[PDB]
Amino acid sequence: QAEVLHLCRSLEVGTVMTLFYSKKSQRPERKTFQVKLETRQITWSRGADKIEGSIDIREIKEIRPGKTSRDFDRYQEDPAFRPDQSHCFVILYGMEFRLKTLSLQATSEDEVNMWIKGLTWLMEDTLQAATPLQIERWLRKQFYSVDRNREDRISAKDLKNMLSQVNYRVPNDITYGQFAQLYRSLMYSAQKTMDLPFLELCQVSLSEFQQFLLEYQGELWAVDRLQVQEFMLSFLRDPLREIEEPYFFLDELVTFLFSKENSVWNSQLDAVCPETMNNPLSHYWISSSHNTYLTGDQFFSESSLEAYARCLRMGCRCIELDCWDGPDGMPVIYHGHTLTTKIKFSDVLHTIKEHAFVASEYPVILSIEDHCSIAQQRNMAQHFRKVLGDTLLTKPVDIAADGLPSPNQLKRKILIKHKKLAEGSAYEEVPTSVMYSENDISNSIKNGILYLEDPVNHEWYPHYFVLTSSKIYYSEETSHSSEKWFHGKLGAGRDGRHIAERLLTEYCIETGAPDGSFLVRESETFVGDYTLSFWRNGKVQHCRIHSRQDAGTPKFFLTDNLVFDSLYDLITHYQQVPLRCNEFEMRLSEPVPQTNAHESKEWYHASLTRAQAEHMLMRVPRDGAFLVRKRNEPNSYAISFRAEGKIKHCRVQQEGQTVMLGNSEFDSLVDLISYYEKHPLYRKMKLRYPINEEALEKIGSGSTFKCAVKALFDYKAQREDELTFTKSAIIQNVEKQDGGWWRGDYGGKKQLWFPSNYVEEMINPAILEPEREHLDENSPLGDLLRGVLDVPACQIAIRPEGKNNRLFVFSISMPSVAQWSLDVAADSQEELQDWVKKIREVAQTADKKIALELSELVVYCRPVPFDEEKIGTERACYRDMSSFPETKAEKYVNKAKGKKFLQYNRLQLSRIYPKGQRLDSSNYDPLPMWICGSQLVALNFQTPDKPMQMNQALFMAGGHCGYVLQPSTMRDEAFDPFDKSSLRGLEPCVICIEVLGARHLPKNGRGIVCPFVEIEVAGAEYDSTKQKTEFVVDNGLNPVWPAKPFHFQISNPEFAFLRFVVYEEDMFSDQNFLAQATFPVKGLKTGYRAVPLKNNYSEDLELASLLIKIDIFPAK
Repeated sequence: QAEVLHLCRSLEVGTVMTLFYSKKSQRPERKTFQVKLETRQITWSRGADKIEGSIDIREIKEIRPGKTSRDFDRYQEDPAFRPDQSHCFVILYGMEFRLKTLSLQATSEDEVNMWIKGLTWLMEDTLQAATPLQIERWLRKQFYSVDRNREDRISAKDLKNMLSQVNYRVPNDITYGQFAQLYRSLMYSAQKTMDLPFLELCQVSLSEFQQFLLEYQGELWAVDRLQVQEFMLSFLRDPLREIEEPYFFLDELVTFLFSKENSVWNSQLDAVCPETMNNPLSHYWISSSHNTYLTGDQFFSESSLEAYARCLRMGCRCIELDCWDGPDGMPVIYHGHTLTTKIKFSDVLHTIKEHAFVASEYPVILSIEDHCSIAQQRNMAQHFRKVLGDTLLTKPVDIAADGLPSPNQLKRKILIKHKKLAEGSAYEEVPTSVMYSENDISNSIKNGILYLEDPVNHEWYPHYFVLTSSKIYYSEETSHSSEKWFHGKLGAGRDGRHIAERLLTEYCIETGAPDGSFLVRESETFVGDYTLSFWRNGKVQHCRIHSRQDAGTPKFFLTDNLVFDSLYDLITHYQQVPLRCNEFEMRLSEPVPQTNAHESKEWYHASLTRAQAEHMLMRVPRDGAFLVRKRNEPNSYAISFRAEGKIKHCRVQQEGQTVMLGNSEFDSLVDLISYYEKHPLYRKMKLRYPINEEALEKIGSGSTFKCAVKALFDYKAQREDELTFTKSAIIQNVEKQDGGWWRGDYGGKKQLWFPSNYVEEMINPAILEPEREHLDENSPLGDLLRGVLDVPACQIAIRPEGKNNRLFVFSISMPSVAQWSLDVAADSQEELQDWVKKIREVAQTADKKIALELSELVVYCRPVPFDEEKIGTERACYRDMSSFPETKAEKYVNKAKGKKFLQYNRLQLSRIYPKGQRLDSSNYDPLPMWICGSQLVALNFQTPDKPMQMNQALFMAGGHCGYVLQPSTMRDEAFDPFDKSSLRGLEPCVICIEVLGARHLPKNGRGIVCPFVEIEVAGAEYDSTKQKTEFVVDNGLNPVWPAKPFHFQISNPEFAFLRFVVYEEDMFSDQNFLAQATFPVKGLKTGYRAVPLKNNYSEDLELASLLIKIDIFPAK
């Protein structure tokens, strides 16, 4: 303790260290770093006084000594930026799979050691701070993000804009102390509705609270008043009011109801139970990762050492290595036949050794998919033995055993899963006869990234292409005049003067602007000069700013006043010292902002009906085409856009200085549209193509290969190199150039020139969207599939001169569809020749040695071909294992075969992994595999979908040690996941839940969420069901919900999960994930329980929680 109070102050003051930037463009610079300790943040900026970056300490995952980060590795050949590893350390922090990294370099060794021990103590202390102190640091954090820290107070409009940033909409000056009391009074006021039968500020005593924990919460220990007293003081952590008998204010009780100290999840179950770790390994569910090296999708994402660290530190116990021959005798790890980056086998092994047992004592299994040559396999084996040492399992635990060893017997051991040689042989036995080629990226002629021209904006975008022996699958696309005070020309006469006075008047009255607030415009009367307007005593004042180009140098001046070299210098001067105009003395104060910059934008039409907008946008064959139209009522607009081949509209309202869309508020139409070019507005669609007349006239015209054009007029050749033709003639093989002249073939003459405005280009059908209602759902691209080409019906030609700034282009055409063609670009000449050659070959078709040194390391986890007939017999070997891609496993976890699979899994390991078509790294449902006793159910840990949320829920029992004992009831001969009658007299469970409110729900975009909660039980099919509440309007900070009691009945509570998902109902009646919590049903507490909420990666959201009334029968 005393050491910690001395250590915090040290880092409070801070240090200077150079910072290696994750962005590729940026190069290392120095800043200065400190810990606020009242917000528990790390801050840094330029010099000793500013703020330029921040890190929440509650988000820190790992503080890592050394220079091991990709930020450091970017400059590791640059002699200027090759530091010494002792001088460095890395903070890995965040709430997604890919952590953020602060990669810092301090000179002394002991600055690093102090920071590591400092941040480490704070890291733990912040994570376990009791809820009032966490709420305290949150309020501090919101306050220090506005005009506070300078005048110590904040505006009532700066307070409005802050509450909307934390999901609260006020229907219509203060310091931090009044700010906190405001928040406290607001949360209690908003949710005083809740049924809460056990219930201004009133006081509840030590007696009252103890009575609560016993009659309503089932906390039997609370018959001891002293424990209840130590509980309340453990909540408040107020040193004051501790000598006196503890109490809760009435709003303090409601905050306790929402807090993690009141979680429905019994934290006693976060501990490992060693008593349950004595069955054979086959009896356990084992946390398992698929292609662990990958950070994103299966085709182009980066392989990272950090993913092994992250997965291991999430409690995963089975990880995967795809090993290929590497450049220097040492294997690289990457996903074969794809563009995922390569990492080295030695760096992977040191990462595994480093992090294997940080999160758990229990054994790690390395599943190795091996394509290496024998020699490099041999270096693998030598490296395993040398680096892992006695960590490596290298001989059986028990040579007389008839079952796998227990997790306890394998603690701190790492096991190797690899093909094992037949004893005395040099090939592995391969009794696997599946020439059903899977049709994935593993079994294809060529895979790669190629570029397709957008027909609306004519940019090139990347797409995943896969050529099989019959088809090509291509995917969806992958991965002074600027001055606020210068309003330019507002009109030609009195209208311009009236426009300035309206802008200035409205801005001043609406915002309570100060005197001196001003704008500048081009003079309506004195050509070349400007007029200045500023507010003084509720009246507008106008002043001429003269402009003279005598002596060839710009001279600007107000009448009878000083001379300046630019408009900007004049305005900047008079913002500091007063001007004298209309005989007043005034200083120039606030620039009035322009509210009408949308008027000159491509996407804006002052006069457009809804039908006209639909007609324009239906001509754009891509989603995300859009415009804004003014409407017939004042202060009213609409956005019109294309999504899924349909047209949508939504109203935009101007209210003074802001604009409103749904409940999302913006400064202006321009800032609105600018926001939805960067963030999605409908589903995943951003606004991409602004439609006006010019954009419509330019759609599709990228055609280059045997293009026909229709003659609009008769043309008689005025020269010998010129084409003669009649109106409506079809001119073929047209070479298109700018300058108004094209080349083409007509009436016997070849490649003769004609005026390009005398013809229209024939539509290229390839520019239209492919009909996706009958696309193969299981092509090698999975759900990323956009279009299929039937290769023998195509032909391909290189265009040597390239196209449109792409140098390497070929053209896919179909002889039997005139005018159809795709220009397809590659990144290199070699990549171009390889595609053309392999595609043409496909068109003209109408039709494993293993190194002993490595085989020796496979003790258990020995892959064999799956032998269904060996199950239940003396032939079955507990050391052998088999593997099932998702679709094969689906054939053994159904009503017919599931019991057989359960019998296999009691003795032997089975591994499940996703189907290769899931190129998007999505995940299959793990529960059907688990409920038949499969142990190694490999999911993509990088993907934040429901299967990974179930995985982390399941392994939450045991604190993510990664091994959960399967319940004995389902290692019974009788158990049948598709027949609840085999459960015999296993007692069921009835859960009744009322969702009372929520606090601190996260935002999804700029608006205010309208949240509902879906409550789900997941388990056997006979137990799985969903229910949901209504949604409430415009409140994510403290909503409450109508009375709507839910009932669930669970015949098998030993395999059942309770799941809460908070969704928003958005402005389009779409449902969007906001937060979730999933729990095994066995560890549920009853009464009025908080549901602490997590994000889609299962990482704890700050303060976000539900309050529920949950009652479970039969009573404990």
